[PDB]
Amino acid sequence: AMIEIKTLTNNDFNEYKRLVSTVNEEFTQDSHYSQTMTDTLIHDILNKCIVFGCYENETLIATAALEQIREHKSLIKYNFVTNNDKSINSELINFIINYARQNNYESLLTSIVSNNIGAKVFYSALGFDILGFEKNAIKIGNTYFDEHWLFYDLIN
Repeated sequence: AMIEIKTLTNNDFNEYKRLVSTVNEEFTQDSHYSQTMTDTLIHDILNKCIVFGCYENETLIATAALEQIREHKSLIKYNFVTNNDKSINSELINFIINYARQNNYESLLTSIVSNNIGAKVFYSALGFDILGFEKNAIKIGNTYFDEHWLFYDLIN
């Protein structure tokens, strides 16, 4: 597949919202329970949070956001990928690792629902290591999930 990775802005709202509502499942969350992307939320991330989109020709096929928590930490969030395609997502997360290294970030963290071994193996293969395990780390609708936290060492 032939993809361009673009920075998304407010002007991509329509397309972003179409992708995330159509994909529905976030790559690190559950196949049935994934957090919903409200209009306010979408606006807020597109308007420190940088959002990336993978395009094939005219079509937005995948996205992830790098959110800086303000000292600072950076988290990968809102990763929706058509068909959970790991070739596409590996190109996207490898890009995020380089973007972060270039902008002098210290680390990248990601959270994965605890029985999502597909996503954990995918991230391990990209060089992320286990940080830990948090109980009730995320609430999706009215349903809590435990999560693994992983990190990528950008210092070394």
